[PDB]
Amino acid sequence: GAQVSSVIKYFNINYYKDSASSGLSRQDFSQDPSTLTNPALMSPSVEACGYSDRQITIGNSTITTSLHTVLAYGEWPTYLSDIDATSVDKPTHPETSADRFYTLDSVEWQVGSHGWWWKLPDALKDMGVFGQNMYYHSMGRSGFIIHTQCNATKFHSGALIVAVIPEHQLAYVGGVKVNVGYDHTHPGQSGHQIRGPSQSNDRSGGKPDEDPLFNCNGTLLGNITIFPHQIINLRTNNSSTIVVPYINCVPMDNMLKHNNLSLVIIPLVPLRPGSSGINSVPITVTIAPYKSEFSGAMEAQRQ
Amino acid sequence: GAQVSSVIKYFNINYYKDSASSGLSRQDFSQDPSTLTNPALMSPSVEACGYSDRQITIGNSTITTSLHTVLAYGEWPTYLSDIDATSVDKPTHPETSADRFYTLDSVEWQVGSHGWWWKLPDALKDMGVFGQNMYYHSMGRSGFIIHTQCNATKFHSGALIVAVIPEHQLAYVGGVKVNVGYDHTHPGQSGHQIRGPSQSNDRSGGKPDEDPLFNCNGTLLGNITIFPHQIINLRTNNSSTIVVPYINCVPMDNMLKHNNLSLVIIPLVPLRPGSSGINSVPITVTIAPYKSEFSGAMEAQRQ
Amino acid sequence: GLPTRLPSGSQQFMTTEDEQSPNILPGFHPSKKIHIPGMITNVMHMARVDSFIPINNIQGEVGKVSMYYITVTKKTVTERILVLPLEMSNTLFATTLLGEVLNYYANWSGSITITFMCVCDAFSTGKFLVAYTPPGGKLPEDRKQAMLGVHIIWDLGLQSSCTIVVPWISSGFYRRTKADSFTHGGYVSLWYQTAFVPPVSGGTGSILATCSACPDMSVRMLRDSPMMEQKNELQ
Amino acid sequence: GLPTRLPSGSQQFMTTEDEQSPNILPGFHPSKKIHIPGMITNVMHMARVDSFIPINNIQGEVGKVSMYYITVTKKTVTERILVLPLEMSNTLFATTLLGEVLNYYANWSGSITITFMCVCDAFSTGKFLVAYTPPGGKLPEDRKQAMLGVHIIWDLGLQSSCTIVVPWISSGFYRRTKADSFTHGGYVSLWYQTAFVPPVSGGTGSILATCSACPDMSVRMLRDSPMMEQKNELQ
Amino acid sequence: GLPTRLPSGSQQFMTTEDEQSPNILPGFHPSKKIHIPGMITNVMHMARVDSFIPINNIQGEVGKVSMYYITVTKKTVTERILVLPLEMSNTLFATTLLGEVLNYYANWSGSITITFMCVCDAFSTGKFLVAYTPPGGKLPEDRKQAMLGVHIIWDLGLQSSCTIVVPWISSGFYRRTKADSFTHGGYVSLWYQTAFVPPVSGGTGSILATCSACPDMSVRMLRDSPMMEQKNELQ
Amino acid sequence: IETRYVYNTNTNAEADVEMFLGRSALWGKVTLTRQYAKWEINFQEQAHIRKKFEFFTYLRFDMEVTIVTNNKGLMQIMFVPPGIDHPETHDDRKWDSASNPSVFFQPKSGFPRFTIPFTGLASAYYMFYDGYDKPKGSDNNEYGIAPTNDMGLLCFRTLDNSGGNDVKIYVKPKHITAWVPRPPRATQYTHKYSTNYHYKPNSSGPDEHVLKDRHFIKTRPLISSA
Amino acid sequence: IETRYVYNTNTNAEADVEMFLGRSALWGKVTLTRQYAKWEINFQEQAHIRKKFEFFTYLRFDMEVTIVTNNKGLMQIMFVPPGIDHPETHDDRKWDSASNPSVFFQPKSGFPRFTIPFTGLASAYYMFYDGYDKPKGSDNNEYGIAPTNDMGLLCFRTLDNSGGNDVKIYVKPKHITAWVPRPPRATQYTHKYSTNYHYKPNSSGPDEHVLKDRHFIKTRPLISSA
Amino acid sequence: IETRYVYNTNTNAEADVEMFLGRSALWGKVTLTRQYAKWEINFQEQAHIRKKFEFFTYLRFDMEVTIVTNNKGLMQIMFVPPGIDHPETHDDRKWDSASNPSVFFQPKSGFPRFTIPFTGLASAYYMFYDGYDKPKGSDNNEYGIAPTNDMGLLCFRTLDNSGGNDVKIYVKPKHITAWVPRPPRATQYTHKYSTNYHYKPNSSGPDEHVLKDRHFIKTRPLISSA
Repeated sequence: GAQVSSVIKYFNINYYKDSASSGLSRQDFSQDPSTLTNPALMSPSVEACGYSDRQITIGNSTITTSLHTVLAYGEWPTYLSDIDATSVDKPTHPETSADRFYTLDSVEWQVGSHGWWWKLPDALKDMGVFGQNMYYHSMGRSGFIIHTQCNATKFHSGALIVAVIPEHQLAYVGGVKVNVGYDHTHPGQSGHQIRGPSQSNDRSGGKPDEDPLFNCNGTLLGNITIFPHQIINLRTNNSSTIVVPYINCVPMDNMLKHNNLSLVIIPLVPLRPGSSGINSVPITVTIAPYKSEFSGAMEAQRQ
Repeated sequence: GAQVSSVIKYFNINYYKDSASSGLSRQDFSQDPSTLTNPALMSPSVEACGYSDRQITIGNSTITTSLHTVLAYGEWPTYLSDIDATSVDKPTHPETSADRFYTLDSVEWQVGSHGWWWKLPDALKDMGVFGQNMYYHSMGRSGFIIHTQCNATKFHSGALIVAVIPEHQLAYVGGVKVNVGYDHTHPGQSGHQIRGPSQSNDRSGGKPDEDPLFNCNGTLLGNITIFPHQIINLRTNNSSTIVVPYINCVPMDNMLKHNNLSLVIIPLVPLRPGSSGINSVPITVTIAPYKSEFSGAMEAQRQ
Repeated sequence: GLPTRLPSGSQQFMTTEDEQSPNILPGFHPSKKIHIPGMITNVMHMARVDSFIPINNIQGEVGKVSMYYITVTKKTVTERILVLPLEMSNTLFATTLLGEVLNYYANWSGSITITFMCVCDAFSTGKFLVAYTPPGGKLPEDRKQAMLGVHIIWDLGLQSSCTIVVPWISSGFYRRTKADSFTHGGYVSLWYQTAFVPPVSGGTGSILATCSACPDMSVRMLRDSPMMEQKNELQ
Repeated sequence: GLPTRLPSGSQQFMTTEDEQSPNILPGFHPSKKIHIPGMITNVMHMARVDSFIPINNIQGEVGKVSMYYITVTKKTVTERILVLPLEMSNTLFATTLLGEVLNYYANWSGSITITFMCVCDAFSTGKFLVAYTPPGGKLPEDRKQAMLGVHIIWDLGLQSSCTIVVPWISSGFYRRTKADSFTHGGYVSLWYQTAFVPPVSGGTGSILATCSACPDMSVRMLRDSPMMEQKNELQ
Repeated sequence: GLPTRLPSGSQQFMTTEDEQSPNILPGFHPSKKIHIPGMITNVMHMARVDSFIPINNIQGEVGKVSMYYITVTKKTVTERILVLPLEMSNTLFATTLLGEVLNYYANWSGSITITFMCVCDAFSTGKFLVAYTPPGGKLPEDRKQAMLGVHIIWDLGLQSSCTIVVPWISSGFYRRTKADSFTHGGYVSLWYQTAFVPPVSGGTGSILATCSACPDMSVRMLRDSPMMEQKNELQ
Repeated sequence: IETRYVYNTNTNAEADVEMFLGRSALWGKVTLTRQYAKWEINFQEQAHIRKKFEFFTYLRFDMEVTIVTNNKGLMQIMFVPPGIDHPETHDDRKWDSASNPSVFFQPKSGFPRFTIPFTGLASAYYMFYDGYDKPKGSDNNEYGIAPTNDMGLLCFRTLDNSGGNDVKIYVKPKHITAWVPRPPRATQYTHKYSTNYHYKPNSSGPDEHVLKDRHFIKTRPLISSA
Repeated sequence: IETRYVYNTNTNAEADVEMFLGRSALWGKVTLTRQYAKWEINFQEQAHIRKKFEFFTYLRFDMEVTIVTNNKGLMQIMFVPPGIDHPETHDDRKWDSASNPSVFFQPKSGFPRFTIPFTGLASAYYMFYDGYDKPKGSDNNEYGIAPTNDMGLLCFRTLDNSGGNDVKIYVKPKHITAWVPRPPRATQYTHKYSTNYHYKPNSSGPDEHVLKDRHFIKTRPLISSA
Repeated sequence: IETRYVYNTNTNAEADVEMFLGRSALWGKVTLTRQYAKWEINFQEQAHIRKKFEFFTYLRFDMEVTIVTNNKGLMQIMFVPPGIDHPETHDDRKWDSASNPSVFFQPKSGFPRFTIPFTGLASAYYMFYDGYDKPKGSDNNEYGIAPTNDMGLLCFRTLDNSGGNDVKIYVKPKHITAWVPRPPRATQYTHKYSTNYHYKPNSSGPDEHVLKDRHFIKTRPLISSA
């Protein structure tokens, strides 16, 4: 035919001469024989590979905290290099001017606050010379570093879930068949405050789902731990850091149309004041583009 | 059975014992592995193979111009040799008496002139001792050298397409099912002035199609560049030279019945006079039979 | 020519078989395969990831985020705080990454790993008894009968003591995913070792619990998960 | 005898399969194969040959030879002379050797090569800006927005500057032949860099354009070309 | 392609054939095989184990434990105590481990082994003649005609003399399990050599008998045992 | 590759447990009435094949199932692994399963055959089990081997009705390992999963509650006269 | 040639993504009414097979398609690659194609099977795509994976009408490569290509616009009493 | 014997003339009315397959013919080599031929397939021929490729009438060698063996003799606004 170039041998044969005509895929061996965990999942500690790449400072802005950084999918961000790239055109590397920590508007964390989410790169579209390079380039790829920091006292209580969901596709707020609007899934830096669930939530213009339990996409919380995440417990730690590489099928995508990440912050346990009289605490998010690349320069896609 | 005498080997096997019972044809290799362009197409520069064969003089007539000669299908004309030939009978080579430049009747190139075509060898049938050897021989083969020369001033404008179509089969001038007449596709040296298109063009006796855009055969201009061609732009060059080998399935054909080439000259952009007052310019065609062979001598096939 | 025979099961079509098939679209060139972060080669590695158990699922709390946490206060006498009957078909486990990977498979083996996390202030302190009663035992009803099984003392102010590893104690080699009296896997219950002592009287604790597979977990006989149902066509 | 099995897809007849077949007329001796000039082993080498784009296709000009050339004159301010939206399903490209080889294949990749040729007198002179706006950009509407993409300055009196090579700029590895908003390939537009200056006021230029594949062009998934239709039987 | 032929008996389904079959549930991992005492690799080794013959099967005694033993007393003249016509289809043998393994097979060969055991007090004593009359002989009717065949003198107070080995004496190589006049295997009968002398007049003996295969026993042609019948469906 | 010599036949090779139990016998019959049929996999129903497995206390074997149907035109079989709900009718949405293994066949082409490896969960199958699934005080205690396993079930539907309704399931124990030998059964089975031999012939009227052994021992007129 | 040792089975070999998704499941049903049927290739329709692919954000796989039909006598399938017009009826001139691959079969002979290699165009299939095909201000923006690919479509006609009309398309992902794991879906799908779970039961009359989650979590009477 | 390495796929391997033309397409349809059908072998009839061969001036190829029939019970095909008289009806004595190759088949068993090697007589097939068969003054001159060859013809009869009448002939060029490239045809064919594109729509009444090109070029409102 063809072939190709308790233990059972077999003659490898393609009867139809082709790959992909072949049957199902097993694990071969050349000689006789005679795995349990995947550390890439489970969100390693960024020391669980190496710490030489990291006191955290990218591009003229400083973070002082880094054994508790989670390295998403155990992969460190890196430039597209070659041989994985489509175009031969040399990408632009802004480096320290567009790779830096951008701190967003703080959000009050109250009793009854259901959650918040930010889409990335979208949140950064107006931020600095990163947000300029989005519009003037066809494509782009970036890794990010999300530093989420919420400080209360020893009298306060309550926990957050800080998760980064690749390709978080929102559900429409209910009923009929509608695509969520371009504007409601691209909120800007302000992100989206989850105000639901209720039967009274407005349904118009494709508004996204407001239910935090189903992750707005229809999958439970508590399974949200399969993504890169940290749990901020005000009894233990006040802050969070997550290092995400560039996750996508494509080497570079548009960055205006496609949001390849989501930063979701869910008050897993509510905020209870202690003997203190403080009913709400700010949550602040600081995003650093890291190892960002841009190609296909044009006129600003800005309207 | 039989056999015969990302990388997949295969045992070459004819299950039915025969060639042509075999399946589709791939590219074999003897050992493991571990193309983009065809210069024969694209009409090379006759220096793109070799210039030793060429100031251009065949058989007592001189052309002085030869890096801009296009060598049709990157093949230089040559005698039938052997082993590709059917009959063992020794062909006749007239050489310098019948291989020489024959200049045809010039044609006014005007505003509104749609084009011209000449069939070959037909155009040469009355020309010299080449046109004598056609009639006295059963068969024959020849390569040709077409030199098309149109000179205007720096004030004039407009471009021609000089193309050589192997087996250019004309469409009948319209309507019903009719073969174009033997006489209308064998015009002689005068060729055929394309006078159409119109709904008023005469339909009788199998007259050929008069529409230059569809190449008279139903295929667009601008795709006519797949054949050996040159574009004469009066801003740049005044002349053209094309060297065609003998293209045919057969070693030798009749030359009276079968016209294995066509010389088509299309005014791609019209002729505009400048400040000058000259509204029309002659186009002259000079054909040289080259490496011509004749066999099967008989009485003149002349009527 | 060659004397072949076609036995029974020749012209069969079996959903689960393995056979080569002709390629429509021959010579088709697949787009190149780049390096995407996060490759998963086996679906048990999802079961390995901690996931919160909906330990509070009751009339009002189901469908809300409050379904994941239990309230503990200071009490004069020990109480039984929580019971997690150990079944992968039960809403507690079935809805997690562990339980919903294991509901595709008709039976399993190995150790569950249950971690507890208390969300309170820094001044609160507590001692909890986490007890696993093996197969065949009754649910304890009092702490002196719960302590006689596998148990760990989970102390706040450590968070190294949170995780209890449910051991594999079974007669047979595998345990059926769907709860039945023959293979039933036992009970994990939570008790007050001493007390939950708030910084001020009337204080309140909040307890979360996660479950993941141990590296010796194994499953077999893939089947239809009860965790999805299609009652009408999707349009 | 030998236990063979016939799986699914055995007695099938697939148009696109590859199988040996019995030879009717055995011992038949094919006529010898001589050397014919011009052998073509691959149909992409036709796409490599320059072919004129019908850049003027409008109400009156379609169906005539004048459909291949644009008229340029001297103008005081820059204008947008021509726009070639880059699609192989569009009449501009679809009718060439490039586009009509690529309409047999469901998607492609690589660089287009666009050459411009001005037919005028020897005394005319001009500077043209040829700009390719990548995927995702709007059509420029003014020259300052066209220049910010890929562009070349095509100058008469050189004819080495005519050819712009449309680069391959894409997210995915392949681009669909049929225009769609997801893969859309962008726009090649022609502008006046400076002016077209005739030898005498009122002079007129005439511009032709060709398109061919670059050696890194590739195609896949052969299909029915939209470029032929049979509405009644041939007799 | 390859010229195969399908002879007769190709698409057949034969109950007793041997053929490989596709595995539904692929990758299924069988539970491990531990060491269980008592593995039996062949069903003739059950026939090797002694089993009591229901030597008393009569109107009243069938269905009770008393069907296994014969009563012997002191008698002035020899009597024929018992006759065991040698057939594996007969209730005597058919209901034992020997006979009910051999009723699955259509014929047999080798030696039967018949052991007698007398249940009496320690003071009783007796001499018994155990005689096997070969195929073709009549049942003896008196001891002088029984002694002329194979015989052993079974004496109490030894219990090394109990076992008589029925020899294999046959024309053909195999004997049909179902009794027929052609292959019939003969008769084992029990007689009083001297007497059964009790310790006190009126004493009573009780005799049991077992049967097992000898190591040279062989069987062939597996069939439906007459020893099971299903007259109505099991629900 | 390897040439694996065995023999033609040996003396008692008829009698080894592999050949003794290694014939494909009918383990159950169902009918396609309504175009649907269902059979829970067991050997308890057929008394002859049940008697042979019960020479042994424990068996470990693969089984291959062969479906002999007089219907035509097309059929589907679905092997439903334990612990879920099987399709209750034809045209049931549960006949669409991403996972549950199923086998399509056209009965006029051939007889479908597949293999179910050893599922026993215990390292061997209990032919006889002396114990209960639930503890002492439990209200409903199943006694015997019924709780110890379930071998699945086979759901049958017919996409083209055509011919007869009668399905027959023949399975062949293969790769058998048998352990503790037992006495052959002397009495006709009166139930499934139950070892009780008392028949209870009648129901409705008088002379009820007299019940029979139905054994295979038959008498002879005289000892010593045989 | 090469002898390629593997194993019989390993422990979790049931659970590797190749075996997990490597079963052939039904991706759609069509009916031959008028002798013509058409199906756009997608896994979005069947909720069970859709839920399994959606453990993963990205998949790269070949697929083999198996057509189970209760019709008879002859049939044609035409795989129409993207970007052209498919035959709209039987007796359509577009069933004559020099190029579009098609497969003839006689349903009573066997089940036709072919393979469609990975067409993804992106280097993997998007199970979930968070972005739009058209730019910002564009009037009609498709959200999700609908623009990201099309796997073609399958046109069916019947040359000899004969039997039933019901076609079933079973496809098996093979050569699977799965990338970013996701939470299993907790809720019943209410649409195709859309991730929204709100059901909207009613239409015509009053008590409209109350809509349901349809999740799989069920309660218990008391914590601690379980 | 020889192990013959090739590749899986190369980049443009879709586009090489062997794969471009190497698909089996329909070259003609006939009907069995009267139980007899006849087809002269040509590619001129089907415009799509005709357009692909006409990228090239000369082709040299084998062809394999596959007959897809909805009839049943038995059939005969007779390949009639040039220069003799074919059977004009069923029950014609000329269906008994010591020499003319013929193929019997039963349409419900499989699809018959055979191969016709290169018969071209010229060393390649003329796709376009610019010359005449007869000399100058001859009264009836066939122009084009019609005299240059004949590939034979296929006669069909049906011995058992049974089912439908519709025969379809799919042939696959194999072992292709193509030579002089030509422009793709821009216009819909109006005839066989003729290269003329003028349609002449009407016949009977007024407004006759206006005729159409039927080209594929379509317009745009403005240059520069595209």
